[PDB]
Amino acid sequence: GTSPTQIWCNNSQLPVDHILAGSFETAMRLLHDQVGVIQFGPYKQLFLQTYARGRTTYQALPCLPSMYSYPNRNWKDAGLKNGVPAVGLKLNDLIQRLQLCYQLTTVGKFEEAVEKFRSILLSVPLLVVDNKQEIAEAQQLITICREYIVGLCMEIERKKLPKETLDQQKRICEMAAYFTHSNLQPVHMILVLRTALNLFFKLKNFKTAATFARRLLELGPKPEVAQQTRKILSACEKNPTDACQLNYDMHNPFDICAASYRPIYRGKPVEKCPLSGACYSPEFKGQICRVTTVTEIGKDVIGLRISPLQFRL
Amino acid sequence: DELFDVKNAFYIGSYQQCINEAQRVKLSSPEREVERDVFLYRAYLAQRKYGVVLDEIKPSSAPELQAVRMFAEYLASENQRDSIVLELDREMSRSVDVTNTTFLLMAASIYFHDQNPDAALRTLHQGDGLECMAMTIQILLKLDRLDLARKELKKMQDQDEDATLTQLATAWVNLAVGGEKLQEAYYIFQELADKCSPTLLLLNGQAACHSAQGRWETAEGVLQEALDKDSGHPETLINLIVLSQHLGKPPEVTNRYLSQLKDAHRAHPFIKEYQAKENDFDRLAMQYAPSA
Repeated sequence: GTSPTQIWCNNSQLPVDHILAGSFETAMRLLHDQVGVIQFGPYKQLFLQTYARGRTTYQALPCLPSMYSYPNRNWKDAGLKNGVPAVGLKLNDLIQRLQLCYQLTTVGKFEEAVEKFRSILLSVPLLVVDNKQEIAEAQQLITICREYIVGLCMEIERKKLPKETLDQQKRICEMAAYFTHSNLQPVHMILVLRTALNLFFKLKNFKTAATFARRLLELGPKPEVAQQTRKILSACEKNPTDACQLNYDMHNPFDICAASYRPIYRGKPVEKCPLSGACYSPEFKGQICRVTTVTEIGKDVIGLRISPLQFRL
Repeated sequence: DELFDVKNAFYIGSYQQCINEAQRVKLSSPEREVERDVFLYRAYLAQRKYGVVLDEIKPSSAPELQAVRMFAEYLASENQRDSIVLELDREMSRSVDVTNTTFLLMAASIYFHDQNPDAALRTLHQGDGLECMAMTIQILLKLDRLDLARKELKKMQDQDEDATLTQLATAWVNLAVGGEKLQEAYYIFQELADKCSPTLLLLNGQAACHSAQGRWETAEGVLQEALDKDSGHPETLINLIVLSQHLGKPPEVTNRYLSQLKDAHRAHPFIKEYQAKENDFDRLAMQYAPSA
């Protein structure tokens, strides 16, 4: 007859369903078309893990091979024909993990934070989502992950680059400033602003520093920080002026190149990761996304398909 | 039936109980004595004490025992298997004897492992016994032809509704059916455990029923109890891995059970499949991966 796993495959477009089924090739294809995922290698743990949960086992008779049971999320209604695998991974689970990521960011554990963030980001396509808004949250969740990943990754590099040349220093300040734009939560956003302010201050680009200081204050950082910020701000006011011109436009909209960590203003051509939304300069197109690590930058895709609602007829 | 307890203990899954009782029972008949020995060894096979069966059953033993021993060697020696099947094929074709039910069951069992469902089913077709019917249904379920399975079940159902063997069979069909049926399967497993005794087999069956339905948490107790009795029990560990993920246990937990399974039985087909999946995944990765 037809195996239950096969039934699941026939029944659902969702990639997780196929993984549960054990149909890797099918699942990979779905991930490849719906999302960009060219490089499956980072996926392997997720697949096996997901795969393991798919079916239960019980023994009909002794000394014979054990039987397998396939749980269905719609067990009641599903007949033999319309079964679909039980869930097992949910949006809330992913959201919960996010806090741990936040914690690591605050501590300065950025490298570890990236891993947790990326782990969640990759996991999003696995989900089966019940309602339309819930789908939006998933998309939003992914966005948050890339934002941190690119931002944190940019930060790690900035620290690495050499301080010695003036040009080198200008580069650092620029990158620090770029971080400012990243959409993080206020606790983190404050932290980055704090950093940028100092770099700009030493740079003697006081005018720009003043703007950062004001933005920081609005956030409402702890009192000690706020006081320090006010102190710096007043100093900046004495000589509001930027000594050097930097390749940074606070006002102009940006898009940080995930690879280059260079600004891409407004309209200027950009290539984006189908999955993450990470942005890259046109040169990168066709390459593996640094943020996602699985995806192809240039790839056009159907789009994430977490819920059956997405399919319409 | 004098043997009733011994056999019943066997089907439920409490092998040791079967063995103990088998010894206590008195022969009272050359026929019965043979049946008793058959179950006694069958129990040892369940236990995986192959050596016991191979050593004790000797050529002089009754043909029924010989069949059991045949199965034992098949399980025990991987190398021997092709040779055994070949001989089995020869014996099956070159010899009519239907009467030996034990032979049919053992032979069918070998075919089943051989993954020659047709042959096993073919053999079972000849056998009249109630057990033969139960085995037949099980094979049909694996075949995923629930419909055929249902027919056999009723067939046995007419003969003996109350028999535990029949009840187990119904539960199986039941579990396959899905839906409201699942609850029915759950009760039968529960009732058996209550009456006879919770066996690892029975506990997992109950767990499977609960898991089929959403009730992951309810499943926890049965698996936990089963695990306590026997770590390394294949069905239990597998169920635990599945259960753990639904519960939201830490990923390490799922991994731990999986590793534990490997320790208990490197060979276990679940493990092999897992490995197989890993292999093709790597294979697939190369397919998608960019060239360099």
